[PDB]
Amino acid sequence: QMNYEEVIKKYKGNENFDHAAYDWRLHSGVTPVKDQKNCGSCWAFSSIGSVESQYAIRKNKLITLSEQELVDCSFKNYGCNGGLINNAFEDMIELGGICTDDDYPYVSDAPNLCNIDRCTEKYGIKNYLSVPDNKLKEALRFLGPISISVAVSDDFAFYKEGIFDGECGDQLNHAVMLVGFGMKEIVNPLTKKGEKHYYYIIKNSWGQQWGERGFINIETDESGLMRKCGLGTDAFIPLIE
Amino acid sequence: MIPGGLSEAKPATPEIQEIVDKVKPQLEEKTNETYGKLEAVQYKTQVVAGTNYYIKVRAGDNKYMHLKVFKSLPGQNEDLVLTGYQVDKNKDDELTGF
Ligand code: NA
Ligand code: NA
Ligand code: NA
Ligand code: NA
Ligand code: NA
Ligand code: NA
Ligand code: NA
Repeated sequence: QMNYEEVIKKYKGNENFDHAAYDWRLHSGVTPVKDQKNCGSCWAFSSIGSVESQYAIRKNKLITLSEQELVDCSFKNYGCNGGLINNAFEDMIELGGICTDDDYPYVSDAPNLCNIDRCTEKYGIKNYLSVPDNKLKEALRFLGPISISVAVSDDFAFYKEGIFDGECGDQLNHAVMLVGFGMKEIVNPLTKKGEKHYYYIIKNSWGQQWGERGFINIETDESGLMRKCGLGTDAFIPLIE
Repeated sequence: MIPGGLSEAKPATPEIQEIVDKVKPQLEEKTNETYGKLEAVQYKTQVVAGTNYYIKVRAGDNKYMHLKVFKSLPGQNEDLVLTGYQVDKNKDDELTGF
């Protein structure tokens, strides 16, 4: 219901951008990774993760919200077997809020209920936003991380340390959060040139200790549209302000 | 086109992809019968925090069914169990979901 058209006036419209490197994991914003096991709730995970980040940057509150709350109280979304990231923020804007990960649990592939009276804490948003297919780095910093998607495959899931210069999935079927960007200094095996291997630090809603704690970084560029595995596409960010 | 969820009707696999017939030791819990290596027909897939397959089977009176046989991550390596069974189905009842 609100967009980028008048949101960069309050952060960086009249300013400059380090087109290289900014991990929001390292600047008091990124919250502990949470797992979803065998019940598709990636969308709901990224929703609460992004709201966690917003609170964590402003008043610096390491509060964590729940993901089964938006698996049972998903009105215009589907549920624990699929769902969209943007129409969860709107259900959250009308209902009133999500209950903390203690005040309301996640049980993965298991039937569960919804009560919006298992909490007394007022945790909600006022507007959400969409970021274009290119400003994933430009709007990652002054606005905050972006609930994005990635093409999931066995290649994407090879969870070692490195820049992901590999293949991807055949459909945009997994929601994640873009949590930063960076650069690396490697050399060519012929002329030992410092190949500038920039990347996107991308989180996984799987919450596993997947590679870099649950953050596989993928090969991207100084600008941000070469993004492989559809790194972006359906990119959404909430705003408590 | 939606994040980590309902896929589309997938036809079938090549000669190898034998998640179809791992039913023999895993129906033993509650769907145990002489129903061994149940006859699967059409397939589908899903993603959560790992691989989540789907198989439409036949069982009993040639009565069809659906199977939430879900795979996962390689802590050890390969693992899959029917995280839900439902044997009141037909070929038309395919692999709706949930
Ligand atoms: Na809009
Ligand atoms: Na190379
Ligand atoms: Na391009
Ligand atoms: Na698009
Ligand atoms: Na396989
Ligand atoms: Na008969
Ligand atoms: Na059919």
